[PDB]
Amino acid sequence: PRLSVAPEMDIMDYCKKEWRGNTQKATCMKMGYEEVSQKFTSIRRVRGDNYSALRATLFQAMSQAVGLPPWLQDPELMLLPEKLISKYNWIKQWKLDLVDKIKESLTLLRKKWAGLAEMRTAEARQIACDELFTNEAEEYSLYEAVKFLMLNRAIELYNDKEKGKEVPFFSVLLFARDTSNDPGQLLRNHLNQVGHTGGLEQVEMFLLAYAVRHTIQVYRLSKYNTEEFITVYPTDPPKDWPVVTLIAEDDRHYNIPVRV
Amino acid sequence: GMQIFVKTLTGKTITLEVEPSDTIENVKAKIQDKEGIPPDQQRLIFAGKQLEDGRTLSDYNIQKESTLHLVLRLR
Repeated sequence: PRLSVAPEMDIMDYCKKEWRGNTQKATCMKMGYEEVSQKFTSIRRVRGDNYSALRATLFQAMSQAVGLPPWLQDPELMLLPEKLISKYNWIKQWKLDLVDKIKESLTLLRKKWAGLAEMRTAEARQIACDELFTNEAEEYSLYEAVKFLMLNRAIELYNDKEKGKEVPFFSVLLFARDTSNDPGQLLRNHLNQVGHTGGLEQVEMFLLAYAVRHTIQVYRLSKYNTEEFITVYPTDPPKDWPVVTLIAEDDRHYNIPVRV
Repeated sequence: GMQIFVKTLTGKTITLEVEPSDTIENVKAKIQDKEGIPPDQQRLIFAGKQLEDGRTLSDYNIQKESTLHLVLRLR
């Protein structure tokens, strides 16, 4: 069982294994698990590495796929590696011919997303999803695709905002960061580190959401007694983006609740 | 001795009592007391720029009713 996403188990069993004793923290967390289980009875534990944000998002997005999203169906997406790299030679600083491997990764993302969206049975989609998330080359090639998608989306927004056009506010704040002022700094100092030395900042969860066009609805358990107990990324997305629901004990770790 | 707003990504808004001679270090010190956020995880944004620790607030012409933006690092 090479699974990077654990077989689902009852969510009250999980929390009760995880959180014992009556400290304020524990009780806060108990109340958060109670909140989730009102709508979701089971949880899938997501490998706690630096890819957690991406693993939890891609596994949910893909296991609930009933059709292929148009941004992925667009054949022009395959030609995007060449187009960006020819333009912005600086992209060769990518941390894993670079056209070719990035191209294989999108190709893989589409074939697998398309394989899944064609399945009738649940059992079938889940067997096939389980068998893609086994810590093997294919799994981490998918993150390479999602991350590349993220750079692209960040490049487009940077360009829109220099020409004065309408940009979601988060992208302002994404490039106001000392070490992410331009797409180059973003790749060298942030995107490259992702899955190797860190996960996604909250600002980059916006970015992840824009890249895969999925609204990310997160129970942030350590914010239970505040208005951010559920945080949605991005705050106000288009009405048509599918929704992935995640739980998180902190902003570096994310798991999947299961049912509703 | 005036006040400023400090907004965050999701839409929660923090109010702070402040003084112009407050270094940035001091503003970050007040955010943690109010909101429990370590100062080494904070980035404060005003008018599109990142504010630098040992500068004051009267260095960025930050006025009463000024709205800054918090952009957080991962721990």
